[PDB]
Formats: sequence, structure tokens, C-alpha cells
Amino acid sequence: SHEVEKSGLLNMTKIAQGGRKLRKNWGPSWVVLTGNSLVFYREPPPTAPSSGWGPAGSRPESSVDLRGAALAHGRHLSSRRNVLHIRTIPGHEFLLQSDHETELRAWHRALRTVIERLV
Repeated sequence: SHEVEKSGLLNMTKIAQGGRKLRKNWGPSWVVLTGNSLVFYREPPPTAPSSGWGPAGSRPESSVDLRGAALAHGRHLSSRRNVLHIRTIPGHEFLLQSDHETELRAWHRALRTVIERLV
């Protein structure tokens, strides 16, 4: 469902788009996890960021379908300490990273839970 599972600021880079490799370009992203998607915003909501979406007129930069997505530690792809690699069925791949180990850990567990429930 579209109910929000988790939201938070993470550093993110695209690694591939439709199977085409991209050079890393790390930047901060306001991230929203639902029961079926990961949604990226350029900046966090102007207020009440724990709502995930913030105001309904706030437009995301991009979104991916998590059905059949795969998660792995991102150590082969980045030297950054706490990094996760997500690959999605249309061939979009990205890394998510945080300086805070506990935050990235929670995201890894949450993403896996959402993904498993979609099987």
C-alpha cells in the first residue's frame, strides 16, 4: 500500500539507469519508503517531516518500484562506511549511505521487510 513505512534524509547516488552504468554523483535526498516504492525528493518537507510526504503538492524527483528488488551491502561499489546497494527490476541501481550507522541499519532492515512482503 501507499502508507509510509519510513522516511529520512540519506545521501544517495545513482549507479545505473535502465541497465546503463552512471558515474557516482552523491548528494542528500529526502527518502520515503512505502509498501511498494522508494520515493526521492530533492529537499525534506518544509515542516512535519515525520509525515514522510509533507504537503501533497510537494513533487518528488523520482521513484522506484520495489517489487523483485534486491538489497546488498555496498562495500564493492563505495569506500563510504555505511552503504547499501539497491537494484530494481527495470535496471535502476543506487547506493544509500549515512554517517550514522544506526540510521542506515534501520533503513536496511525496513527495505528488506518491504521487499520480502512484495514476493
